[PDB]
Amino acid sequence: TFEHLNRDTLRYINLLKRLSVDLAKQVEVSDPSVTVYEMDKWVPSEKLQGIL
Amino acid sequence: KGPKELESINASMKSDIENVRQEVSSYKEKWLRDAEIFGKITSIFKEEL
Repeated sequence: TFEHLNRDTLRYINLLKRLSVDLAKQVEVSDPSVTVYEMDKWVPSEKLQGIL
Repeated sequence: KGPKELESINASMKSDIENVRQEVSSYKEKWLRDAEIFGKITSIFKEEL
């Protein structure tokens, strides 16, 4: 039983970061004073975050 | 496109209609403002014309 619980907590670790399918980003802006955009702080919509 | 961009495109056109309609009738008034004072000698000059 411990030899099964140890193997299923390594594939849980190997599923949160390593293979980890994510979203494809569309950039929306509203203020006209930004002019630079780094693609790290793109967060999804408020209605999609509540569903996910 | 994206709906948050199309909301900013469609609302920008609606404000532009509120700008061009207002600024046309500013020229429609001043061309009639020129018309009421042009006929002080020209209509009499039309009788000379």
